[PDB]
Amino acid sequence: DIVMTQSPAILSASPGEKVTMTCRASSSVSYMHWYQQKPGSSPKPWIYATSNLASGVPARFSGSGSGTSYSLTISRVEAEDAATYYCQQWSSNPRTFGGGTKLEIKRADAAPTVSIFPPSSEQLTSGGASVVCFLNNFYPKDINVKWKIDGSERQNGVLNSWTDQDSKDSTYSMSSTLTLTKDEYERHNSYTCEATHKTSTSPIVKSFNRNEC
Amino acid sequence: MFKSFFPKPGTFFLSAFVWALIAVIFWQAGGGDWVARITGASGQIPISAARFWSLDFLIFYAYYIVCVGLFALFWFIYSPHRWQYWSILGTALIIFVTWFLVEVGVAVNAWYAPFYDLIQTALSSPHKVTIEQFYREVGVFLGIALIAVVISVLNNFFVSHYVFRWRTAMNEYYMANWQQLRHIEGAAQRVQEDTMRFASTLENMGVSFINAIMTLIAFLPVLVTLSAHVPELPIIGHIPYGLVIAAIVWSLMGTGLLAVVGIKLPGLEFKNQRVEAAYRKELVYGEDDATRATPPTVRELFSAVRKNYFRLYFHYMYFNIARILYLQVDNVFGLFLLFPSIVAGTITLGLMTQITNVFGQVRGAFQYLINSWTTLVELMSIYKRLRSFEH
Amino acid sequence: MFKSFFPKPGTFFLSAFVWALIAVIFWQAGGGDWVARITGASGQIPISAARFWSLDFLIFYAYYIVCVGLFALFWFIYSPHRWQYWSILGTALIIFVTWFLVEVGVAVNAWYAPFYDLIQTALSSPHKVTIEQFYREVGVFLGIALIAVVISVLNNFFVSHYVFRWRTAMNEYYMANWQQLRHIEGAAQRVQEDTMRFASTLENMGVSFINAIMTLIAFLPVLVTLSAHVPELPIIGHIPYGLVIAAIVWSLMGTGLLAVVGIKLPGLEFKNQRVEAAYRKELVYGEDDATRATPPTVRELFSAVRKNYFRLYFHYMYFNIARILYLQVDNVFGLFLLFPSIVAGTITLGLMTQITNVFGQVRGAFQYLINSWTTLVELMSIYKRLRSFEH
Amino acid sequence: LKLLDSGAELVKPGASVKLSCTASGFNIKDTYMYWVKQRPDQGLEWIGRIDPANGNSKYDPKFQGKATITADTSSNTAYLQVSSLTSEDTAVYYCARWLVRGRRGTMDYWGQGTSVTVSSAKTTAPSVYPLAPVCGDTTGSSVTLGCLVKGYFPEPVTLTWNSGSLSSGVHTFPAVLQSDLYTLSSSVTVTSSTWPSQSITCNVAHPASSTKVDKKIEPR
Repeated sequence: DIVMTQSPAILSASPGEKVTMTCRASSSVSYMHWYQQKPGSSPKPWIYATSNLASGVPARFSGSGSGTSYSLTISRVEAEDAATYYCQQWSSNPRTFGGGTKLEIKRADAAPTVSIFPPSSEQLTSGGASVVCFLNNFYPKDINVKWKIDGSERQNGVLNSWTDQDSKDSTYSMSSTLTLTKDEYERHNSYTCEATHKTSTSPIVKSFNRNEC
Repeated sequence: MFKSFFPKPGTFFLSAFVWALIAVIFWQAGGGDWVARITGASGQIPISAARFWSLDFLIFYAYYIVCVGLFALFWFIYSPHRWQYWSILGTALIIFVTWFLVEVGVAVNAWYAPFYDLIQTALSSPHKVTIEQFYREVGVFLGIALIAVVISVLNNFFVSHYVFRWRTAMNEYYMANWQQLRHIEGAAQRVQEDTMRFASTLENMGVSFINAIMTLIAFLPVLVTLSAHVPELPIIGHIPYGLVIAAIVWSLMGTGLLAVVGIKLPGLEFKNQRVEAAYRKELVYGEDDATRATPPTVRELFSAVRKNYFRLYFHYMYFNIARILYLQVDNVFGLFLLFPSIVAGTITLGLMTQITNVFGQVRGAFQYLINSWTTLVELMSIYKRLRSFEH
Repeated sequence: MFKSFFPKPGTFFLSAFVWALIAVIFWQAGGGDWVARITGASGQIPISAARFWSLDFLIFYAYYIVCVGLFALFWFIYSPHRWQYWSILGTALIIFVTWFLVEVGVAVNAWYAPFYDLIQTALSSPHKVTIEQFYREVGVFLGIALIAVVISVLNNFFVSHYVFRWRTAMNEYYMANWQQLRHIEGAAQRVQEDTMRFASTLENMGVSFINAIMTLIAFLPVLVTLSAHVPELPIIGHIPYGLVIAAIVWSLMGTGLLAVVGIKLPGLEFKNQRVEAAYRKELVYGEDDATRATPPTVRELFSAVRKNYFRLYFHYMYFNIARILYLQVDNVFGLFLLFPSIVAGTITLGLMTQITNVFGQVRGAFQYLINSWTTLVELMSIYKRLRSFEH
Repeated sequence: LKLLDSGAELVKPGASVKLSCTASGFNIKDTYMYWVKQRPDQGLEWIGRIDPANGNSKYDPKFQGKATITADTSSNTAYLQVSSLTSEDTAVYYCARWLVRGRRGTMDYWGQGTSVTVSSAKTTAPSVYPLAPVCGDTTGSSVTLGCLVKGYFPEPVTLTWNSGSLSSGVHTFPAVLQSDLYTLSSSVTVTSSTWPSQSITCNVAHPASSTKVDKKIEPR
């Protein structure tokens, strides 16, 4: 095996800056190729034999290197280059890939928009209640959600799901779900999702009460 | 070795040998290669036909010219002659050309390795190669073959003229003394045939012997340096120089045994010749007489010739068996020594071919000497004939 | 084709030819293979030396023996003789043995492929084969080579005995009428030499011509059945039968063109021999008489012989250039046609070697024919000598 | 060029499975056809390759004896067989083509992948629910709606809005697992004037158990 190490393992940039990644081998190859895998899609080559840009791709990609030291360079990154990049060697008959370097895009801060949704009638007939709150269009990635039932911090039965970085305006999103039984649901009155983020120090609060509707 | 062409059969040859010895043991062992230190000699050798202009060869060309120049000019001044230019410089040139052609052969044998490595890679992993590389390799091989052809043709031309000049020289010398040599019987056949026979035979044997020694001295170091990848032999086990010993033993055994098992044949040929001659003579006598040719005596003569051919026909089978058996085993013996190394994965296809070709050429360099001996016998018969027939 | 040996010079050869044609076009084209349907002939042929006992061969042995037996018995009864056994059956046996040797060659050529495929597998992946498989392959090769050796040796023995029988038969016939042939000049040297010369020369020519035709008819269908793996040629493009045309044109062009470009030499050799003979005869007259040879005339004759040699020395260069260039390019021409096919992944290492070997043997089969013609002219001279010297 | 793979597959520990990859647009006699495996930890692992013109195949030694690769030169297709499946063989498998003879264009093209879930639990049908805004909060300039699917197995579920008519301002989150049941959601955002002035419905399709459901949102 030819073990291949790629650096840096996590990266960042801003639209307009220049970006480099290094994929260093463990013995002479002369056969290196560069790929890109967006979220939820198959990979795609850019650079074949380390210099030959393949069929039409934006001209801001460029590869270089020889021996056992190779670099990929992106001249002027955009909002459409948030992906994961690999590097394949070719000169044996095991073929070994790389580790991948998730690329990010920086932008101005944004505040999450929060919405709270109670269970529907069919859920009531089903025997179990489920309350869901959504947090839309916040940057950066770090954010936390808290649950409150009648002022009591309730911590079990919580499910969280995040999307990937968007490819048009570089945002994120969270979905939080809390599931309970009818007996526990009808014993309390008020429900609350609270959001804590970097932009503001005041936890954004959304609440409702059962008796009102 | 006469007095007319080649000034003397005495001091001249001895001086030639002594000067050759001094030059050789100044070059090889004494290390004259330090002239390469004075100059900017690289020390490395290409593979293409661009080898024969590199400094490493050009220095040797200069040294050879200087040595031959000193030796020749001493003899030009010391003891003049008439055919001195041919007798000295033609022989020097023939020796040089023989060495050159041996070097061409070495170059091709060295070229056989990258080509077969490339073919193996093309068969195993076809995404690494393109056809332009094959075209380039064929181009360089043609680059070598061209100069091989040119030198060979010119050398044949010069050798033929040199031989004819030797013949005309000693013909002129004999005819200068024709008046006193008339009475010795069979002078016409002597002067008209033995001159060409002697000259051609001697030149051929000398050339072949030199060529065989040069081939051995050029192709043994290659086996020594190439036997490093073959440590283990199929039956012997481990031996420090297994390849060299096995190659020498196989080739020497083959040629020497084929020679020794068939030493008796010429005597049988002579006996057949003599019996046929007797039959011819008796018939000639009995032609114009009515009594010399008679059924009993001619029957006896024919019985003799029949019974004496049958012996040769019976003996020749041993030679046939030995010859054919060796010729068939040699096909696969050269590859039989490389089975454990092929299996263990040490040599690549491209060092199998070098090794096979070197085996073939060293075997072919043990066949010149046996022909040299047969040519020497023919030379000696004519030598005694032409030395008796001089007062 | 004399009256003593070979029962008749007339109807015998014509009857042999007609019956040979009937038998051949009853077996091959007319489909005598239906006989194999009565027996249990499978039709599959092994690669080992066990090939020569399968029913597909044994039926052929039976057919040949039956045909020759019937034909020979007809003549034995129709017109008795003394050397009928030799003249009929020895010739039939020699033809059969030549065919057998060609078949052995075909078997070995078919063996080359598995061996080199195995070597390729061994080299690409060092964990797949051991040494016992290589030992097995060597074993089967030795198995074939043994019978090749034995048949070859015995064939040589029998051919020599048969030729001497021809000589003794017609020498006996001539000496049966010695009294009337006494006076004709050169009877002795005729009876002692021309008989052996004619017998040996004619036998050699016949065997070589037959063997050439047999090699071609045995080896062209292999090229046809193997040309399916080479669809594209490096320069031409696409031809249905590129390999067959390329092999035929290459070998034919080589041999025929070298034969044509060197057509003018033998006349020059005649001139050289004639001028030398004039020199010799003039010296012979000068030996005993003191007024015959004078430096004027001997100078003129030597000038003529020298001037007539230099022409040969100059014409030899065309032939030398052509021969050497063809010999050098041949080493890689056979491999030059297989680059696109190797890259395209159609032929393995083991169908390169068969193709090279078949190229070589088809080239060698176009060589016997010009040997046959060269021997035929020589035979014609002696035939006319033995005809005129008979009343 | 196009490469079509098979569909998603669910297997029981111990069974063996065969995957197919069919190539339309070129001739598989001029390429390689190798197979690559990607576990949920996104690192990529190489399985093996085959040369369809003569049949030579090569494998990573770790995978030798566990997978077999074959090609059908008559009708463009390649197959891979996996034997003795365990619980560590949940991944996605990509075929690919590499140009060796006939070099022009892109030199490497990848398929789409076929998830191979090895499990012992039994299949189930989804539970779809709509979501409506809380009382009286329709005073904003824009309002959001949600469609939530819960309690099914295995993946995947195809969720769309208004049969693909609306594709703007929509978020669809990945599904998570809990006690062998899957859950996922979807959120849409529209202007306050559009709804309830127009009909909005979410379409849920689960081909694994052959279910197709339509749900329309209603105000409280």
